[PDB]
Amino acid sequence: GSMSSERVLSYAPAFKSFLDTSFFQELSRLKLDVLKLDSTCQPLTVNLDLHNIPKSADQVPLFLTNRSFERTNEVPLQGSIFNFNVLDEFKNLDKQLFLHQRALECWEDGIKDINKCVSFVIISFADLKKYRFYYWLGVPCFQRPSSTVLHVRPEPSLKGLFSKCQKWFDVNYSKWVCILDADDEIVNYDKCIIRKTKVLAIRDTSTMENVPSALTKNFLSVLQYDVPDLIDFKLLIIRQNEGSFALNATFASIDSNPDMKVSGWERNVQGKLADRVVDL
Repeated sequence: GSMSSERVLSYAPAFKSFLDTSFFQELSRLKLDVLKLDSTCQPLTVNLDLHNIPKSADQVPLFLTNRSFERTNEVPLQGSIFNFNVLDEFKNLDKQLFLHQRALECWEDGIKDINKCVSFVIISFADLKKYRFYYWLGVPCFQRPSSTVLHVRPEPSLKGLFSKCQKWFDVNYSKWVCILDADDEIVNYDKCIIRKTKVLAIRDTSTMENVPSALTKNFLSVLQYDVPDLIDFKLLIIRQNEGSFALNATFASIDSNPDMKVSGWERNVQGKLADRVVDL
Protein backbone atom coordinates (compact mmCIF):
# COMPACT_ATOMS: atom_id res chain seq x y z
CA GLY A 1 0.00 0.00 0.00
CA SER A 2 0.96 3.66 -0.19
CA MET A 3 -1.45 5.55 2.08
CA SER A 4 0.49 8.24 3.95
CA SER A 5 1.68 7.25 7.45
CA GLU A 6 0.45 3.70 6.81
CA ARG A 7 2.56 0.69 7.79
CA VAL A 8 2.10 -3.03 8.20
CA LEU A 9 1.83 -3.74 11.93
CA SER A 10 4.80 -5.65 13.41
CA TYR A 11 4.99 -7.46 16.75
CA ALA A 12 7.14 -8.25 19.79
CA PRO A 13 7.49 -11.48 21.74
CA ALA A 14 4.68 -11.53 24.31
CA PHE A 15 6.71 -12.48 27.38
CA LYS A 16 10.23 -12.98 28.68
CA SER A 17 10.63 -16.07 30.87
CA PHE A 18 12.32 -16.14 34.27
CA LEU A 19 12.38 -19.62 35.83
CA ASP A 20 13.42 -19.53 39.49
CA THR A 21 15.49 -22.31 41.05
CA SER A 22 12.36 -23.26 42.98
CA PHE A 23 10.58 -24.11 39.72
CA PHE A 24 13.18 -26.70 38.79
CA GLN A 25 13.27 -28.05 42.35
CA GLU A 26 9.52 -28.64 42.28
CA LEU A 27 9.80 -30.12 38.79
CA SER A 28 12.43 -32.54 40.11
CA ARG A 29 10.31 -33.61 43.06
CA LEU A 30 7.24 -34.17 40.89
CA LYS A 31 9.18 -36.10 38.24
CA LEU A 32 10.06 -38.75 40.82
CA ASP A 33 6.33 -39.54 40.97
CA VAL A 34 5.93 -40.16 37.23
CA LEU A 35 9.01 -42.17 36.25
CA LYS A 36 6.85 -44.92 34.69
CA LEU A 37 5.39 -42.42 32.24
CA ASP A 38 6.93 -41.46 28.93
CA SER A 39 5.63 -37.90 29.21
CA THR A 40 3.21 -35.72 31.15
CA CYS A 41 1.41 -32.41 30.78
CA GLN A 42 0.76 -30.49 34.01
CA PRO A 43 -1.13 -27.18 34.22
CA LEU A 44 0.69 -24.09 35.45
CA THR A 45 -0.54 -20.66 36.48
CA VAL A 46 1.48 -17.46 36.54
CA ASN A 47 0.27 -14.06 37.67
CA LEU A 48 1.32 -11.21 35.41
CA ASP A 49 2.19 -7.78 36.81
CA LEU A 50 1.62 -5.39 33.92
CA HIS A 51 1.98 -2.32 36.16
CA ASN A 52 5.59 -2.88 37.24
CA ILE A 53 7.52 -3.80 34.11
CA PRO A 54 11.22 -2.85 34.36
CA LYS A 55 12.26 0.03 32.09
CA SER A 56 14.95 -2.26 30.67
CA ALA A 57 12.34 -4.80 29.56
CA ASP A 58 10.72 -5.16 26.14
CA GLN A 59 7.76 -7.16 27.43
CA VAL A 60 6.23 -8.43 30.67
CA PRO A 61 8.32 -10.95 32.62
CA LEU A 62 6.82 -14.41 33.04
CA PHE A 63 7.94 -15.61 36.47
CA LEU A 64 7.86 -19.33 37.15
CA THR A 65 8.39 -20.76 40.63
CA ASN A 66 7.48 -23.83 42.68
CA ARG A 67 4.18 -22.05 43.25
CA SER A 68 3.35 -22.12 39.54
CA PHE A 69 2.38 -25.77 39.97
CA GLU A 70 -0.31 -24.82 42.51
CA ARG A 71 -2.25 -9.77 43.85
CA THR A 72 -4.13 -6.53 43.13
CA ASN A 73 -4.58 -5.87 39.40
CA GLU A 74 -2.46 -8.91 38.46
CA VAL A 75 -3.56 -10.99 35.48
CA PRO A 76 -3.62 -14.79 35.79
CA LEU A 77 -2.04 -16.59 32.84
CA GLN A 78 -2.67 -20.30 32.32
CA GLY A 79 -0.12 -22.61 30.74
CA SER A 80 1.39 -26.05 31.15
CA ILE A 81 4.63 -27.96 31.26
CA PHE A 82 5.17 -31.02 29.10
CA ASN A 83 7.87 -33.11 30.72
CA PHE A 84 9.63 -35.75 28.65
CA ASN A 85 11.17 -38.70 30.47
CA VAL A 86 12.90 -40.00 27.34
CA LEU A 87 15.78 -37.74 26.29
CA ASP A 88 15.61 -38.77 22.62
CA GLU A 89 11.94 -37.83 22.42
CA PHE A 90 12.63 -34.40 23.90
CA LYS A 91 15.56 -33.83 21.53
CA ASN A 92 13.67 -35.01 18.44
CA LEU A 93 10.34 -33.31 19.21
CA ASP A 94 8.97 -31.55 16.13
CA LYS A 95 8.68 -28.15 17.72
CA GLN A 96 6.65 -26.63 14.88
CA LEU A 97 4.05 -29.38 14.98
CA PHE A 98 3.96 -29.23 18.79
CA LEU A 99 3.39 -25.48 18.93
CA HIS A 100 0.77 -25.82 16.19
CA GLN A 101 -1.18 -28.27 18.38
CA ARG A 102 -0.99 -25.79 21.26
CA ALA A 103 -2.17 -22.99 18.94
CA LEU A 104 -5.13 -25.06 17.70
CA GLU A 105 -6.23 -25.50 21.33
CA CYS A 106 -6.02 -21.73 21.79
CA TRP A 107 -7.93 -21.19 18.53
CA GLU A 108 -10.70 -23.60 19.52
CA ASP A 109 -11.04 -21.88 22.89
CA GLY A 110 -10.85 -18.43 21.32
CA ILE A 111 -13.69 -18.86 18.83
CA LYS A 112 -15.94 -19.60 21.80
CA ASP A 113 -14.47 -16.91 24.09
CA ILE A 114 -11.85 -14.56 22.67
CA ASN A 115 -10.41 -14.09 26.15
CA LYS A 116 -9.32 -17.71 26.41
CA CYS A 117 -6.92 -17.82 23.45
CA VAL A 118 -3.80 -16.88 25.48
CA SER A 119 -1.43 -19.42 26.99
CA PHE A 120 2.17 -20.51 27.40
CA VAL A 121 3.87 -23.87 27.31
CA ILE A 122 7.15 -25.26 28.58
CA ILE A 123 8.77 -28.40 27.19
CA SER A 124 11.36 -29.95 29.45
CA PHE A 125 13.78 -32.73 30.09
CA ALA A 126 15.10 -32.95 33.63
CA ASP A 127 18.35 -34.88 34.06
CA LEU A 128 18.03 -35.59 37.77
CA LYS A 129 21.29 -37.55 37.79
CA LYS A 130 23.26 -34.52 36.55
CA TYR A 131 21.00 -31.83 38.03
CA ARG A 132 20.70 -30.31 34.54
CA PHE A 133 17.40 -29.00 33.21
CA TYR A 134 16.72 -28.41 29.52
CA TYR A 135 13.68 -26.45 28.45
CA TRP A 136 12.02 -24.23 25.93
CA LEU A 137 9.21 -21.76 26.50
CA GLY A 138 6.62 -21.17 23.83
CA VAL A 139 3.71 -18.75 23.57
CA PRO A 140 1.37 -19.99 20.83
CA CYS A 141 0.65 -17.08 18.49
CA PHE A 142 -1.53 -17.78 15.48
CA GLN A 143 -2.23 -15.79 12.33
CA ARG A 144 -5.28 -17.10 10.49
CA PRO A 145 -5.54 -16.62 7.59
CA SER A 146 -1.79 -16.92 7.34
CA SER A 147 -1.74 -14.44 4.46
CA THR A 148 -3.84 -11.68 6.01
CA VAL A 149 -1.83 -8.78 7.38
CA LEU A 150 -2.85 -5.59 9.17
CA HIS A 151 -2.18 -2.16 7.69
CA VAL A 152 -2.32 0.61 10.28
CA ARG A 153 -1.85 4.33 10.75
CA PRO A 154 -1.93 6.28 14.01
CA GLU A 155 -5.25 7.60 15.31
CA PRO A 156 -4.45 9.94 18.22
CA SER A 157 -8.03 11.23 18.26
CA LEU A 158 -8.86 8.07 20.23
CA LYS A 159 -6.31 8.66 23.01
CA GLY A 160 -8.96 9.87 25.45
CA LEU A 161 -10.21 6.29 25.73
CA PHE A 162 -6.94 4.95 27.13
CA SER A 163 -7.48 5.76 30.80
CA LYS A 164 -10.95 4.20 30.84
CA CYS A 165 -9.63 1.08 29.10
CA GLN A 166 -6.80 0.86 31.64
CA LYS A 167 -9.29 0.91 34.48
CA TRP A 168 -11.67 -1.57 32.81
CA PHE A 169 -8.77 -4.00 32.32
CA ASP A 170 -7.64 -3.53 35.93
CA VAL A 171 -11.10 -4.51 37.19
CA ASN A 172 -11.69 -7.23 34.62
CA TYR A 173 -8.50 -9.18 35.34
CA SER A 174 -9.63 -12.30 33.42
CA LYS A 175 -10.17 -10.35 30.20
CA TRP A 176 -7.73 -9.62 27.38
CA VAL A 177 -10.11 -7.70 25.09
CA CYS A 178 -12.86 -5.15 25.36
CA ILE A 179 -14.89 -3.17 22.83
CA LEU A 180 -17.09 -0.12 22.58
CA ASP A 181 -20.82 -0.68 22.30
CA ALA A 182 -23.05 1.43 20.06
CA ASP A 183 -23.11 4.30 22.56
CA ASP A 184 -19.36 4.21 23.38
CA GLU A 185 -19.64 2.28 26.65
CA ILE A 186 -16.73 -0.12 27.29
CA VAL A 187 -18.08 -3.66 27.37
CA ASN A 188 -16.94 -7.25 27.01
CA TYR A 189 -16.20 -8.49 23.51
CA ASP A 190 -19.35 -9.64 21.72
CA LYS A 191 -19.03 -10.64 18.08
CA CYS A 192 -22.45 -9.17 17.18
CA ILE A 193 -21.63 -5.79 18.70
CA ILE A 194 -18.11 -5.42 17.30
CA ARG A 195 -19.34 -6.07 13.75
CA LYS A 196 -21.24 -2.77 14.05
CA THR A 197 -19.04 -0.70 16.34
CA LYS A 198 -15.64 -1.75 14.99
CA VAL A 199 -13.58 -0.58 17.96
CA LEU A 200 -11.45 -3.22 19.74
CA ALA A 201 -9.02 -2.69 22.65
CA ILE A 202 -6.40 -5.24 23.67
CA ARG A 203 -4.49 -5.69 26.92
CA ASP A 204 -0.92 -5.48 25.62
CA THR A 205 2.10 -7.25 27.12
CA SER A 206 4.80 -5.48 25.09
CA THR A 207 6.57 -2.26 26.06
CA MET A 208 8.20 -1.72 22.66
CA GLU A 209 7.24 1.62 21.11
CA ASN A 210 4.50 1.18 18.49
CA VAL A 211 4.98 -2.61 18.48
CA PRO A 212 2.32 -4.66 20.24
CA SER A 213 2.63 -8.16 21.62
CA ALA A 214 2.44 -11.01 19.14
CA LEU A 215 -0.62 -12.19 21.11
CA THR A 216 -2.38 -9.48 19.08
CA LYS A 217 -2.29 -11.98 16.22
CA ASN A 218 -4.48 -14.41 18.19
CA PHE A 219 -7.14 -11.81 18.89
CA LEU A 220 -7.15 -10.55 15.30
CA SER A 221 -7.49 -14.10 14.01
CA VAL A 222 -10.54 -14.63 16.21
CA LEU A 223 -11.95 -11.26 15.10
CA GLN A 224 -11.64 -12.24 11.44
CA TYR A 225 -13.39 -15.54 12.04
CA ASP A 226 -16.19 -13.79 13.91
CA VAL A 227 -16.59 -10.95 11.39
CA PRO A 228 -15.30 -12.20 7.99
CA ASP A 229 -16.38 -9.10 6.06
CA LEU A 230 -14.60 -6.69 8.40
CA ILE A 231 -11.98 -4.62 6.58
CA ASP A 232 -11.55 -1.34 8.48
CA PHE A 233 -11.73 -0.93 12.26
CA LYS A 234 -10.07 0.84 15.19
CA LEU A 235 -7.56 -1.01 17.36
CA LEU A 236 -6.44 0.27 20.77
CA ILE A 237 -3.23 -1.16 22.22
CA ILE A 238 -3.62 -0.65 25.96
CA ARG A 239 -0.67 -0.54 28.34
CA GLN A 240 -0.57 0.24 32.06
CA ASN A 241 2.29 2.66 31.43
CA GLU A 242 2.18 5.86 29.33
CA GLY A 243 2.65 3.97 26.08
CA SER A 244 -0.83 2.99 24.90
CA PHE A 245 -1.57 3.82 21.27
CA ALA A 246 -4.50 3.75 18.88
CA LEU A 247 -4.53 2.48 15.33
CA ASN A 248 -6.72 3.04 12.32
CA ALA A 249 -6.61 -0.54 11.02
CA THR A 250 -7.26 -2.34 7.74
CA PHE A 251 -7.10 -6.08 7.01
CA ALA A 252 -5.53 -7.02 3.67
CA SER A 253 -4.49 -10.26 2.04
CA ILE A 254 -1.11 -10.78 0.38
CA ASP A 255 -2.48 -13.84 -1.43
CA SER A 256 -12.86 -21.16 2.51
CA ASN A 257 -10.34 -23.05 4.61
CA PRO A 258 -7.45 -20.66 5.34
CA ASP A 259 -4.09 -21.81 6.66
CA MET A 260 -2.89 -20.90 10.15
CA LYS A 261 0.63 -19.61 10.65
CA VAL A 262 1.97 -20.41 14.11
CA SER A 263 4.97 -19.01 15.94
CA GLY A 264 6.08 -18.09 19.44
CA TRP A 265 9.02 -20.14 20.67
CA GLU A 266 11.21 -17.96 22.91
CA ARG A 267 14.71 -17.18 21.62
CA ASN A 268 17.83 -17.61 23.75
CA VAL A 269 20.25 -14.88 24.86
CA GLN A 270 22.17 -15.33 21.60
CA GLY A 271 19.00 -14.57 19.64
CA LYS A 272 18.76 -18.13 18.34
CA LEU A 273 15.95 -20.67 18.49
CA ALA A 274 17.35 -23.18 20.93
CA ASP A 275 16.40 -24.55 24.32
CA ARG A 276 17.99 -23.20 27.45
CA VAL A 277 19.91 -25.24 30.00
CA VAL A 278 19.99 -24.63 33.74
CA ASP A 279 22.68 -26.50 35.66
CA LEU A 280 22.05 -26.78 39.40
